[PDB]
Amino acid sequence: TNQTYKIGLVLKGSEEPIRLNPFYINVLLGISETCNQHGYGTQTTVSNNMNDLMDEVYKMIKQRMVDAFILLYSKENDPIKQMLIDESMPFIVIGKPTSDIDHQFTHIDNDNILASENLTRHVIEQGVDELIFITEKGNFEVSKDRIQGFETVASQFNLDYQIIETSNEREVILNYMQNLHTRLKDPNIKQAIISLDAMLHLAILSVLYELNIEIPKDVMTATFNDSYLTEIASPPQTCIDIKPRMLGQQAGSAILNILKNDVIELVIIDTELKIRKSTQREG
Amino acid sequence: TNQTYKIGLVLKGSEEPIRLNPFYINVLLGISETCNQHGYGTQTTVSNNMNDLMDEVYKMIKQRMVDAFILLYSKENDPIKQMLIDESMPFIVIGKPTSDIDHQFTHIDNDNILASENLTRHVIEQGVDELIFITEKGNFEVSKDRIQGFETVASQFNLDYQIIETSNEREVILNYMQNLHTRLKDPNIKQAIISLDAMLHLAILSVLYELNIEIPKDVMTATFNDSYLTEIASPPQTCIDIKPRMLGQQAGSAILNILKNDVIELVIIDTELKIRKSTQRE
Repeated sequence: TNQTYKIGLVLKGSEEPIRLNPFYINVLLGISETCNQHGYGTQTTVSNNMNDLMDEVYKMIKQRMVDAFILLYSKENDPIKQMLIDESMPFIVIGKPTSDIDHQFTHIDNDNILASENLTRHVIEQGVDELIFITEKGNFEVSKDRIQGFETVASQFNLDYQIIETSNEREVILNYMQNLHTRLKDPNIKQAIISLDAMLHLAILSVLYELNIEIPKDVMTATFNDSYLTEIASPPQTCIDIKPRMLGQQAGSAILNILKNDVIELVIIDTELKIRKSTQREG
Repeated sequence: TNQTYKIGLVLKGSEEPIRLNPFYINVLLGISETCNQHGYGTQTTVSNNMNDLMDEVYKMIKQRMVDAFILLYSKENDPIKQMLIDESMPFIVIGKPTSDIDHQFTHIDNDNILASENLTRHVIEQGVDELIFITEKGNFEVSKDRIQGFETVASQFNLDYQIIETSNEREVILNYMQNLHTRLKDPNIKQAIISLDAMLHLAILSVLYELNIEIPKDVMTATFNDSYLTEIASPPQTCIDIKPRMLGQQAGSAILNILKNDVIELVIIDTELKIRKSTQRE
C-alpha cells in the first residue's frame, strides 16, 4: 500500500443534481470528518462519464496518489471496481454485494428491500387501490432493491401497480404524468406515487403541481432519502431516512481499519420511516 | 517559511439548511477548483454555532493548519472577522464591505442592491398592486441590500409594500401567511411575494401549497440564488442567478494573489434574472 494518508472517493457523476444531492453531501461529510479525525485526507473524483472516470481513477492508481478507495455506488460488472481488483488497491463499496469476489470486499449498505417494503406497507395502511413506482435509468442495484420491495408488498396485498422508468427531464416526466392525469383525478381510485430518490421526486411534485394533481387529496406521495428538502417540499413528504451521514462514517471507519492491518463482509445501517403530510388524510 | 498550502473556508454553520444550499456547495466547489489548480488545498469549517466556530478558527490559527482564510459571509461586528484582524491572518470576505477597517481587505460580492431592484422591476412589469418581501432573521448585509433595493423600486412606483422578518420554522411562516390568506385569495388585488434566498423561499412555497394559494394565479413569487431547487420547485421559480461558482473562483484567485504579494478592495460578480412560471401571469 501507498503512504499518502489520503482516501480516494469515487462518485457516479459531477452533475448538478448529483453534487447537490443531499445523499452524496451527507455521505461525503460522513466519510471526510471520520477520515480527518485520524489524520487522513480525502479526494473526491470530479469525472462525469464512465470512460473519463476510468481514466481519472487509473491516474490516482498509477501516480500513487491515495492509499485506498471508497466506491460510492454498487453496480454489476463495474469496470472501475474491476480496476481496483486488477491493480490490488484496498477499497470499500457503499452499496450491495453482487458477486462471489464481493465476499473479499467490505460493503456498507442500507437494507433497501426492507426500506421500500416499510414505505410501501405504510401507504397501503392509509388505504390505496393502485400504486406507482417511479425510477431512474441505469442498472443500479439500489433501484433493483427498492423496486423489488415495492413489488413484493404490492403483490402481498394483491394490489395493482406499475413501474415507470424515466429521465429527470421536465418534458419527459410531464408526458408520463399526462398519460395518468385522468386516473390520477378519479375520486373512486385511491393512488400513491413512490419515487426512487428525493431529487427525482422533487421534479415529480413540480409536474404534479403543473397539472393540478393535489397531494394528498388526488394522490399520496412518498420517496427515499429524507433531508431538509423533503421536509419543506410542497407538500412535506413522507420518506425513508437512509442515514447517509452514518453510512459515510461507517465507510470511513471500515477503510481506516483495513489500512491498520479480518473481513467484515457487509455492514447494514438501519433506516427510518418519517411520516409527513403527503401520506396523511386531512380529516 | 513552513507554509501549509491550505486555505481555511469559513461558513456560518454546517447544518443541512446551509450545507445542502447549492449556493454554498457551488461557492465551495468554485474556491477549491481554483485552489487545487495552483497546488493549494482547502479546509472547510464544521461548526454550527458561534462558540464552536470561534474555537475552531482559533485552533486553525494556533496549530497553523492553514495559510489564509476565506469568510463565506459578511455581517457587521463579526467576532471571527475581528479574530483574523487580531491575529494578523491573511483573509478575504465573501460579502459586503461594512466597516472602516473593511477597506483593508478584499471583498467579493454580488450586486445585491441592484439585483433586487432588477427583480422588483420585473415583478412590477407583470402588473401588481401590493408587494411582500420576506427575509430571514440575523441582520446580514445581504438582507439589508436586498430589502433596500426592493424598497427603493416599490416606493418609486408608488406601490404598497410590507417587510416580513421570519425564521425558517414552519409554524411561524404558516402564522404569517394565514394573516395574508384572505388578501392573497382576492382576485381583484394582484400581489407578489419575494423571498431573500431560495432555501427560505421553499419553506414559504410549502406553506402556500398548504394554504391553497396557487402560483402564479393567486400570487406571483420570486427569489434569489438560482439552482435546481428553483428550476424544479412547485411551480418553477423566477429567480436571480447570483453566480456562486464564479464567486468562489474569484475568491480563490483573490486569496492566492494576497499570499503571493496592494489590495483590490471590491470585486463585483454580475447577476442574471431568470424568468420562470412563478411570475408569468399572462
